[PDB]
Amino acid sequence: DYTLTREIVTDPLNVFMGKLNDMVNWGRKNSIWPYNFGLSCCYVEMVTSFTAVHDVARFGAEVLRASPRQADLMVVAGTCFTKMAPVIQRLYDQMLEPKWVISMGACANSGGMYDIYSVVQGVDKFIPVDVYIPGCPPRPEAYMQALMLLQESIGKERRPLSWVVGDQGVYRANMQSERERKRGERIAVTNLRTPDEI
Amino acid sequence: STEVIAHHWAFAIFLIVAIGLCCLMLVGGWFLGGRALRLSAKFYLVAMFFVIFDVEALYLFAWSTSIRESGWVGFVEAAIFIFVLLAGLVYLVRIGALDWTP
Amino acid sequence: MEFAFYICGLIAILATLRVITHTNPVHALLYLIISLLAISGVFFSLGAYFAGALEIIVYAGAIMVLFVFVVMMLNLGGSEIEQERQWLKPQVWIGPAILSAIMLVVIVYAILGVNDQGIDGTPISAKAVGITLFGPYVLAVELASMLLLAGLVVAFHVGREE
Amino acid sequence: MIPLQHGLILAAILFVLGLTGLVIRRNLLFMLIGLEIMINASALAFVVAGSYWGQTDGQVMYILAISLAAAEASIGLALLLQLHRRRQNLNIDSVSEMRG
Amino acid sequence: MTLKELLVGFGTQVRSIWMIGLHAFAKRETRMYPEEPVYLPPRYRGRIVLTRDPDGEERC
Amino acid sequence: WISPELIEILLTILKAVVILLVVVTCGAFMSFGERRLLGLFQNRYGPNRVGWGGSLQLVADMIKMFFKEDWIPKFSDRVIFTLAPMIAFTSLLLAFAIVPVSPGWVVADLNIGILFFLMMAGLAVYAVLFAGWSSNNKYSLLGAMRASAQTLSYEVFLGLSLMGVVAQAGSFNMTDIVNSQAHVWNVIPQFFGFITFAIAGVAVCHRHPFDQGYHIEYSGMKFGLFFVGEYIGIVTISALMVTLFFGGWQGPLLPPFIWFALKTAFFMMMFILIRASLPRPRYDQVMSFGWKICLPLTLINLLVTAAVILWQAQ
Ligand SMILES: CCCCCCCCCCCCCCCCCC(=O)OC[C@H](COP(=O)(O)OCCN)OC(=O)CCCCCCCCCCCCCCCCC
Ligand SMILES: CCCCCCCCCCCCCCCCCC(=O)OC[C@H](COP(=O)(O)OCCN)OC(=O)CCCCCCCCCCCCCCCCC
Ligand SMILES: CCCCCCCCCCCCCCCCCC(=O)OC[C@H](COP(=O)(O)OCCN)OC(=O)CCCCCCCCCCCCCCCCC
Ligand SMILES: CCCCCCCCCCCCCCCCCCCC
Ligand code: SF4
Repeated sequence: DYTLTREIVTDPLNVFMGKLNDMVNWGRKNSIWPYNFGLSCCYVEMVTSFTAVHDVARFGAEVLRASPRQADLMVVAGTCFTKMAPVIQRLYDQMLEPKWVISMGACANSGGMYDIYSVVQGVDKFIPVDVYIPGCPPRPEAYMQALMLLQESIGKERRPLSWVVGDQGVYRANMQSERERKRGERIAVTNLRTPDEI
Repeated sequence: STEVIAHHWAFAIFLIVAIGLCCLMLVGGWFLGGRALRLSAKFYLVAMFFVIFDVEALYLFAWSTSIRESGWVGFVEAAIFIFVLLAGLVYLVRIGALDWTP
Repeated sequence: MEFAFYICGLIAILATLRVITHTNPVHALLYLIISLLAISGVFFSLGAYFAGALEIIVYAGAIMVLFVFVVMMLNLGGSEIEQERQWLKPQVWIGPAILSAIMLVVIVYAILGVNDQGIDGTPISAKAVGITLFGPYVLAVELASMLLLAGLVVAFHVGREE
Repeated sequence: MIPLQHGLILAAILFVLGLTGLVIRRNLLFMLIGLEIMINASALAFVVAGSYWGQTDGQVMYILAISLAAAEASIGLALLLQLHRRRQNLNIDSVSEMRG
Repeated sequence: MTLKELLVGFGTQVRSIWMIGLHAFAKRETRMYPEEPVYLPPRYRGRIVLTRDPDGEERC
Repeated sequence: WISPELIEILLTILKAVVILLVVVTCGAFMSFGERRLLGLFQNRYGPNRVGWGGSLQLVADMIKMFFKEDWIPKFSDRVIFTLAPMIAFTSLLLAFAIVPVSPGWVVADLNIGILFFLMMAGLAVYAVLFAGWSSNNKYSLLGAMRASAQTLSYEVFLGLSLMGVVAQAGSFNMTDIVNSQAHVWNVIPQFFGFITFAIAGVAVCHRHPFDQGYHIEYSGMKFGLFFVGEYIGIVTISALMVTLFFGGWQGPLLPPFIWFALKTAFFMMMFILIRASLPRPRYDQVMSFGWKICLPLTLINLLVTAAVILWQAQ
């Protein structure tokens, strides 16, 4: 099951262009450069993930280009203020295809605790979001888990190989949600450690 | 000699393959993938100092490959050359021509 | 040997012709750099290895860099130059081109009447050039240093900002 | 085996092309560029003449020629920057204050 | 600038190079998620659940 | 078509092609190794999951940068914008083209040598200049003026730093340079030439600490060209430094390629250590150190080298 952007369609995938699509998706997902965009405390945990104690460099996501042209992924990590929302939209428009968006934190997800006059209630109001991370702030390993989720999201999506041959629309897989996938093991939890110890 | 024409062919192949490889990777990058203040005069001064000292450097380049054949007389001549060059450099430094921040 | 000389000479002639008839300063300087590379190739085909080395080191590596520096410093967007097209009107360029062509035929007629056994193309190394430079040409080197110093002093005195 | 006359013809062609660019161009920058072409063509002629006779005199005179060319380019660009700073244009026909 | 200042600066640059090399010769401080599971304290504030009594009915 | 001359010509062509392929893959794998070595210096691991030990990360980067959307700005000059990465790659590549890696293993045995290296660096400054102009951005224009001023201020003494080895060898040929190091490597007599050439080679490669932006408008394959040209240039400067100051391929026990590759890789590791350790100096002190200190040092070193050579020539 896939979704078009130029519509809910099926999988269109001879065998040579199939292997080409898997190789292109593998190269895209194994080399994702985030854009260095500092908004709020969620970016502090993002750069905490960037340091040596968590090693986001292992996933090939450590180049951290200061220009949106050289970046493939926008990590909106912070509150979406009304003054900063045109800046976010302009920086998103400056990025080039393929582009993916990770919302980091409850502010970027939905506005979070700041349902206030000067905060846009979520970055999905004006730019599309690929991965959402709950948390305030999400811990750095949660950001790396969201990076892995984006990696398997990219790994089966279909994009044109060239701009002159083939269908130019972009396919995005309707993935099974992590909630229903993890419900089998989350409900079975019965006992946890008592909060009186270290 | 066979060695010299072979070396010329190898150098020509190196130049051609390098230029064509960068051109081919530019073509491949263009082919693949779908679609959707007044400058001060200190830059001129620095570049002009580079030009003048580069010509004096070319004179020193010519001298350095024939130091043994020129003897001590060539050493004396290059000593006056380098002393004049260093006097010019000291003159440039002491008048603030090479200082960026005033 | 002669193939490289003829091809590089034709490339330099075409590049200089595109230099003198261009409006963009950066494109003109790029074609000038291409002509300098071609003339250095002509130098290397004739055995004057030091001449080509100093052509790309200094002429195409210092002087043209200075010209591009000045052009990008001025931010020349072709104000009253790109919108004029004055040199492309035949009433402006027919005269000087005819005069330069006449002088070219005169110089060519003078050139064609000289003894010419050809150029053997034996490579004159930089070692012999440096031997002659600091041998029979000592005062040339010292007074050329003096001339470079004078040009440096004048350009500093003129091109200050204050 | 390359004739000396062909190299001298190439040098003459470049010299008259640089002079034509010096004459027909009203910009001071293109005038300096044409001057650079002329002095480079003269240096090319000296190199061809020196290599015909098998002497280092042509390369030594080329070294002096490019020293002069670098210094003259520096001088002309300093004067061009002064002109553009104090008049805001590079029109060489407009700078005609004294005549007759 | 002073020559003593230049010598002191060269010495402190050499010291910086040497101590960065010594840091390179030290032990890694990286917790390798997800191969190494993240240790969370028992009162860590993560995913919210609803629980049951010892009798098995929902506590809410 | 069976003739020893054609066989030798084809063998030399294949040798040059092999040298070029090893150089470009070494530059790309050195970008990956720069990432890994920065991880090693900063008490971390770096990329080690894409393939065995992260060795397939470069292939992923190349596939992404090839299949990214190629972009040229709407209000920009197309020829200059396309031509800047061409220069940034090919200039310092053909600067490598003169380096002898082994006896009988050279691309061009030119009579000019490091003179040709100087031609290639003087051509290489045009990459920064053209990238600054063609971006149609005044911020990138000012950044390119600053970067080009730095590269000119250190190329003003790059060749004079190499002139000590030129004087002691007595010729411009690289084979004669590595033959003159049969007893004492040039790092011992030409130590001031060695440090000045190190500083100049660091500065002309736009590396730490002599850098800065004019890279912001490029993306996709052009940015990758600038990146791989930078790392290929670091390889070029390291190999030239090995062949000029550390004897090149000469060694007591190991085969000559083993010694040359070991010295080159040590200098690449020293490059990464320099990037990891030293901070960023300001512009005024950088240009003052480039002009007031290093250039008179090279002049005095050349004078002392000439005096020592003529004193030792009875
Ligand atoms: C092919 C059709 C056109 C295609 C497009 C243009 C491509 C570039 C054309 C110009 C450059 C290459 C010319 C051909 C050179 C081939 C090699 C050659 O002829 O070598 C002869 C000689 C070798 O040395 P020597 O010892 O004299 O050998 C005598 C043999 N016993 O060689 C020498 O002595 C010196 C050789 C020349 C100097 C080195 C190379 C200079 C290159 C300058 C390039 C300038 C920019 C060109 C830009 C073109 C596009 C705008
Ligand atoms: C984007 C592309 C732009 C244009 C790029 C260049 C176009 C031409 C490409 C094809 C060239 C074909 C090969 C040309 C001949 C090569 C061999 C050669 O030059 O041999 C002559 C000479 C031999 O020296 P040696 O062996 O010591 O002689 C003793 C006895 N003969 O050796 C010499 O004289 C060596 C010195 C000359 C070497 C010239 C190398 C190229 C110079 C131009 C680089 C351009 C860089 C990119 C553009 C920069 C910005 C404009
Ligand atoms: C293959 C080629 C590459 C080879 C790789 C290995 C060698 C790498 C060489 C890297 C060289 C880096 C040079 C950095 C120069 C910086 C100069 C500068 O701007 O210094 C400014 C700083 C302060 O100066 P000041 O004006 O007094 O400011 C005070 C104002 N309140 O001034 C100071 O703090 C004073 C000291 C200035 C710097 C002196 C030189 C230090 C060089 C770095 C350390 C190298 C140690 C040896 C490394 C191994 C070599 C084998
Ligand atoms: C950083 C190193 C770059 C090297 C570029 C050139 C590669 C050329 C490969 C040559 C291989 C054969 C060397 C001669 C044979 C003797 C040594 C054999 C074991 C390596
Ligand atoms: S979600 Fe919480 S931690 Fe993140 S930006 Fe908002 S307030 Fe800060």
